[PDB]
Amino acid sequence: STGSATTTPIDSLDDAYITPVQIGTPAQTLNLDFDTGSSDLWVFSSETTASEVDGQTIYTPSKSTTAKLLSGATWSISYGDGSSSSGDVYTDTVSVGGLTVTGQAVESAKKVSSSFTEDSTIDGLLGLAFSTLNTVSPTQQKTFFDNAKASLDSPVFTADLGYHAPGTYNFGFIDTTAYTGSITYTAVSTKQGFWEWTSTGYAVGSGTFKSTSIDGIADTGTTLLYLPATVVSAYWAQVSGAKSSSSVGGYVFPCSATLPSFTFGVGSARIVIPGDYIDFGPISTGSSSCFGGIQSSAGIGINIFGDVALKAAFVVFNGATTPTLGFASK
Repeated sequence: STGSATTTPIDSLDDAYITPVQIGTPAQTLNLDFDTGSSDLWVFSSETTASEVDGQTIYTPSKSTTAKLLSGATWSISYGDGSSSSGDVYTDTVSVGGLTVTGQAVESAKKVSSSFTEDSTIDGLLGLAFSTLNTVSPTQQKTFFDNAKASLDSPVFTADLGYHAPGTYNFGFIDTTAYTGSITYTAVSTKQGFWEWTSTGYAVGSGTFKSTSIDGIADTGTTLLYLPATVVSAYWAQVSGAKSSSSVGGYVFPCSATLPSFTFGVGSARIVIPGDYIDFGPISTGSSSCFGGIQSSAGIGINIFGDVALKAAFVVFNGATTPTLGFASK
C-alpha cells in the first residue's frame, strides 16, 4: 500500500504545516501537524476543556462506530517550545492520503496549553519519530508510520515541504519526479528516539564550505533551523545590522536586508537554503526588525534541522531495519 497527502502552510510565514487526516467511521477529517520530532498522534476532541478550544475541529469518539476506549491509558507531553497537552486514549481507524491503519492509538486531549488554543489552524499532531518516545502509559503505543510500515510497498515516508506553497507527505514510495539529481543517504541514530544524523558542514552565501560534523535531528514539527552558536554567528555576521537580541529571544535583522543563502552538507552532497527562506518577518506588526530563521541551539541541548532546512530538500525517512535519512535537492 501507499498514501499521499498534501501539506499546507498554516500562515504566510510557513510557521507550521497541516495535513488532512481521516479519523473514525464515518470519517472525521482533522488537520494535523505532522511532526518527525515526536511520537504521539493527539487531537482536539469532545473531551477537551471547552475554554481551551478556540476554532479547532474536534474528534468526537462517541460518533465513530470504530472507536474503542483504550482502558486505563493516559498521555502527557511537553514540547521543546514549552507547550503541552494531555488526555486519554482511543483506538480507531486513521487514514492519510488513502493509506489506512486500523487500531491506531488516537490520543484525545483533555487539556492543551495556551499556544495550542491560540492556533485555530492546528487540530492536533501526528508524530513520526520513533515509537520509543510515545508518551502513552502504562502501555506505550506505536506511531501511525510504525503501524503502517509492514503493509507499505517500501518502509519509508517522505517529506516535501513547500516554501510559501503546499507540499506533500508520501508513505510507502519515493516519487522520483519530486526531486532533482540523486538522493544522498546518511546514517541515523535512534538512541534518543529521533531521526538523528550528522551533517558534514556548512557554507554561508557564496562562502567556502566548512567541513565540520553537526549532529542534529530532522524535525518537521520545528519551524526554524537551530545550530551551534559558532555557526549561527558566522551566518548573521554576513547581514548588516543583524544582532542577537535577548529581549526578542534570538537573532533579528533589518527587514530591508537581502539575506544570504545557507548550505548544509549531507555526506558529499550539499543542500542550499535560499536566503528568503530565512526571513520570518517583523518581530511585531509594523516593526522594521525581522526575526531570523537560523537561531542558536545553545539553550536546547540538540541541533534541530527544522522546516527552514527541510523545505529546501526532498527528505526520505527510511524506516528499514537499520533506519537512514535521504536528502535530495528539488
